[PDB]
Amino acid sequence: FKHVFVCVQDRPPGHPQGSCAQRGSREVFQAFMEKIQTDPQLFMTTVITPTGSMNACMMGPVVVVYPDGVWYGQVKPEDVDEIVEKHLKGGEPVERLVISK
Amino acid sequence: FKHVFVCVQDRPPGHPQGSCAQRGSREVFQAFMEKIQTDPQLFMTTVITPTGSMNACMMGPVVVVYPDGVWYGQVKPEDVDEIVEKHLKGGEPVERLVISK
Ligand code: FES
Ligand code: FES
Repeated sequence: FKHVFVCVQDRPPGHPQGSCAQRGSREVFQAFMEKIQTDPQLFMTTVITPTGSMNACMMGPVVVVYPDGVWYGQVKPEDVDEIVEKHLKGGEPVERLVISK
Repeated sequence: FKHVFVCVQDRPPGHPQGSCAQRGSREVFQAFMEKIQTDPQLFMTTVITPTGSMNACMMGPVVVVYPDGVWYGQVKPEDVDEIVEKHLKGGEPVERLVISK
């Protein structure tokens, strides 16, 4: 079982740190949601949850995988397949995107 | 380190499962936020994140603590102090409210 949290926080334009939504995270969330179901094996063992800010805004879009405790930053919609294949199914975090373990 | 996820999803009245917000969960979230920000030993080791639905809606308010993987249901604002003291500090989940580990 893995639980994926995607920050979908939006903020007004003046917020100095911006927001994950401004950096494309709603499309990241959408991508995870489309994979996890179009994909039987993901669907049965993975939950994808949208969140408010997880306070790492300038490194966004922020995606956290539990119980592993892997924090990703700068995630693009195009990166979701790699995260799904390598990490969620293959158990290997995508090192290039990790900001914290 | 503990990461507490509080569902704050709201739903229109017709939705059959209701929602955590309609069951009081915004007050649960606010209570966790006030506690962690005024407790010098939690403020540096705990994150409180508001979420959309985590698909356990009839058991709301739903609160999930990672990396432990403890799922709470039916959490009242008045229960937040017990979770903070016994679990977030003490390391013992509040058995009475657990719906999954
Ligand atoms: S806005 Fe996404 S981590 Fe703050
Ligand atoms: S509305 Fe909170 S778990 Fe679904």
